[PDB]
Amino acid sequence: RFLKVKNWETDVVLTDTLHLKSTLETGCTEHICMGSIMLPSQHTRVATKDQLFPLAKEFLDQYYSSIKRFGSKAHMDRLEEVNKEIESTSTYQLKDTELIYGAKHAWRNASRCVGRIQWSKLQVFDARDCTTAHGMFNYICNHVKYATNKGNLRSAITIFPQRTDGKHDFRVWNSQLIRYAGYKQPDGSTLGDPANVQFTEICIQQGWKAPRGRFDVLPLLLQANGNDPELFQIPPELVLEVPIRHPKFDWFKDLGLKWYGLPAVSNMLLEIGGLEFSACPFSGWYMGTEIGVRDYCDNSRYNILEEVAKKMDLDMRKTSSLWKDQALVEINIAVLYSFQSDKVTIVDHHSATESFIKHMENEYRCRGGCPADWVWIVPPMSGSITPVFHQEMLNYRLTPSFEYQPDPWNTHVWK
Ligand code: HEM
Ligand SMILES: Cc1cc(N)nc(-c2cc(CN3CC(F)(F)C3)cc(F)c2F)c1
Ligand SMILES: C[C@H](O)[C@H](O)[C@H]1CNc2nc(N)[nH]c(=O)c2N1
Ligand SMILES: [Zn+2]
Repeated sequence: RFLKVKNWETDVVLTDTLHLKSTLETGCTEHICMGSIMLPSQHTRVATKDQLFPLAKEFLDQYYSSIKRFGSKAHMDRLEEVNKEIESTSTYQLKDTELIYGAKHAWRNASRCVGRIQWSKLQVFDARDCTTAHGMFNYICNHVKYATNKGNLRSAITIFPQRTDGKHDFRVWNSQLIRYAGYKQPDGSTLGDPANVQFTEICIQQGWKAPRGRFDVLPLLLQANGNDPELFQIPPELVLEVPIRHPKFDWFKDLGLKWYGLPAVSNMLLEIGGLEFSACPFSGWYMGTEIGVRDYCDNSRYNILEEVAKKMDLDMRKTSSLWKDQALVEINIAVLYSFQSDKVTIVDHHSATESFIKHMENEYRCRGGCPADWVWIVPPMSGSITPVFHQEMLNYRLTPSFEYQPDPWNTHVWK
């Protein structure tokens, strides 16, 4: 009940006691491990007034513990204040300070995130006064421009009004603020990003005018207060894109690949002291492999191993020539080199995983643990030559937290 994790590259052991403060469930049992189930039944998000105060008290207790005024008079009055408000309105409203804390610690607790070394450097944009889809558009544009910061990217989150009844939900329908369109072709194949083929069509059904190419930045589909969502084009001067060149292969430019600088998840739900924030887009900067391995090389994504290997003139007949592997290294050297040559913030999978081991050390020292999801923390290439491969990690669910949630078009009582 005071568990040990080992590193088998360094023989370093750390003792995890933080997992005792865990509340939520993982999906595993004593007899079955679900650690490679992608969206486990637990990781996805109406809630009543009785359940709300334990969640508020728990959250408030750790917040005041963090400002080193645990259980003071200022704490007990805020406990009374929120109890009374959950009497009156059967819900409550976070202080600005409580919101910034909750948000930072949702990131801090995000066990699948390898970049958490940065968890306290988070800009929080309180959008809880927003009322309209145009309001959201404005807030999201300010977010993009701030977080991008001319390529010196900055981490940020924008928190739209919390869920109330459940039928008046603020939702960004985009999975990520900036994504390329997916167009299936009349001959069955797919242009652009096959991940977004459904979403790309949803936008056209609401009226989008597609410039049917590859890297067409999708418009925003913003749903305010449960109302049918509305289309908005992010000013192109706000969407920073990196053309991908290699530092050796000049035919690499003719591949005509590019990516956006800003990774900005918009479809998750932020949970703070039992309050549910259905629209909470958050952004950092990219680890190279996200674009160069997954985005470019997943069979279900751009799938460029085929044509990259061609132009390298590779032994493509035999599986064991490792032509896929060789082509995949070049692709991620190019992604990295291109972002850096433009002063656009990006991190290589070696630097990021080393920082995470450093982050784990700090969490196990000044916090007693660090929830970590090995399946997700290990990079999708060169796994064992990064230090996280050899690092035992205890996964467990802490709160505040980012949670998955259904795609809004499966759940939105429409009109
Ligand atoms: C600062 C630079 C950051 C880097 C380099 C980074 C890195 C990553 C990577 C590589 C992933 C895996 C993504 C995937 O495989 O799809 C991830 C996931 C995630 N990131 Fe971070 N991240 C950063 C900032 C942030 C911020 C600012 C937040 C929120 C405030 C955040 C929250 C999350 C969450 C919740 C996930 C997991 C999503 C899921 O469970 O599917 N990250 N991050
Ligand atoms: C803040 C941040 C930094 C960074 N480097 N990456 C991401 C990032 C996260 C995800 C997770 N998504 C939720 C899902 F499970 F649906 C897949 C998907 C992406 F495409 C990303 F770019 C986010
Ligand atoms: C089956 C498995 O759970 C699924 O492919 C996961 C594996 N690990 C991952 N790790 C990260 N970082 N991102 C992912 O999308 C996935 N996908
Ligand atoms: Zn397990």
